[PDB]
Amino acid sequence: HNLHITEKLEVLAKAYSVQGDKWRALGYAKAINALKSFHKPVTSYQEACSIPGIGKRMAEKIIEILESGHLRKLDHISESVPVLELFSNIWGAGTKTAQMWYQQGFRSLEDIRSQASLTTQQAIGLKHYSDFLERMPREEATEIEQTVQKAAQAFNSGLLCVACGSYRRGKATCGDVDVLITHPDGRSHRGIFSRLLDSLRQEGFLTDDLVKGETKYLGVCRLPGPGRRHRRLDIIVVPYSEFACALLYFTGSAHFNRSMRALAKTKGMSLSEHALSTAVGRVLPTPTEKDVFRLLGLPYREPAERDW
DNA sequence: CGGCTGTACTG
DNA sequence: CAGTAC
DNA sequence: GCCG
Ligand SMILES: Nc1ncnc2c1ncn2[C@@H]1O[C@H](COP(=O)(O)NP(=O)(O)OP(=O)(O)O)[C@@H](O)[C@H]1O
Ligand SMILES: [Mn+2]
Ligand SMILES: [Mn+2]
Ligand SMILES: [Mn+2]
Ligand code: NA
Repeated sequence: HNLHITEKLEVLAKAYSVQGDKWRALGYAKAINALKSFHKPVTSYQEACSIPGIGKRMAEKIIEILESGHLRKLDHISESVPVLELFSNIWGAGTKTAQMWYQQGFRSLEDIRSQASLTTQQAIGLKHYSDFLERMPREEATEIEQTVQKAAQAFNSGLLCVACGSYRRGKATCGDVDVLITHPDGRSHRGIFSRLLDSLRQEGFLTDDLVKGETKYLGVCRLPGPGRRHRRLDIIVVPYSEFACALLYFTGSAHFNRSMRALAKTKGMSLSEHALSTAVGRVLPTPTEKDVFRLLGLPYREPAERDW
């Protein structure tokens, strides 16, 4: 993991990200995910271009870090960037909102609180600003999953509730909990969603709602008792017929999903949380996750092997 | 030159 | 729709 | 940014 170059790149990568240059930030993200994986630290400016994810521009930049010791572009990073990052860490506010607030003269969360116009979601994000920057211990994610499962299985004991995301990928900490809910009978998943949230809300577990769709919920919960933080909770309810693809999707990682979906498109297919399809298409049968891998000509990967 | 994943709330 | 998010 |  020879990475004294990456450190300086990530500063630039972050800068592009918060300023909304998502594609350049994407290039940097992949160039960096590479350097933290090359066996022996990079030596030659040719050793660079001989790596997947690094080209003429990135290579010559790496050659500036090694040779010179520091990259000059860093010195041209707008001074607004730290403030933009602060604002964009409010849930529900992205690059465009942060830049607008910044143009309006706002510089601190006190400025936002007192003077900014906030959406319903942003007001919740700001209230829980600190909490939402903390990742929870794996054990707390378990407790949250079980709270949801216990409350759901009370409408129907056959309902499957499974924590996906970083949890299923085996991480020691989780930014939130992602709970996928279904029923193996392909039908009992219906007419449950709204009742579930109502009971979780009734028992004081759900504290705030961010997004409420027909089959997806993004919100905020807090386990009972002292010393508890507010945690983000996302729930989706899917018909059993879509279980494997939904599980695959909601497990990720995000970068893994993107790569897998890109691959599917090259093979004349389309992959979503609903189905693996032939391009516009026929829905290919995917009873299990393994079926999706096999249809794409891929060796199966355990969730921990998908942590990209 | 131009895609870089595919989907779904909010207002 | 643009913006934000999973 | 990267790559085809
Ligand atoms: N941009 C995306 N494209 C495709 N799938 C995504 C994307 N973003 C999130 N997902 C899927 O939704 C799941 C939850 O997204 P999350 O935003 O919850 N990220 P996750 O990996 O769980 O990490 P932390 O909660 O511990 O920070 C991800 O693991 C992916 O499986
Ligand atoms: Mn998550
Ligand atoms: Mn999530
Ligand atoms: Mn709190
Ligand atoms: Na945000």
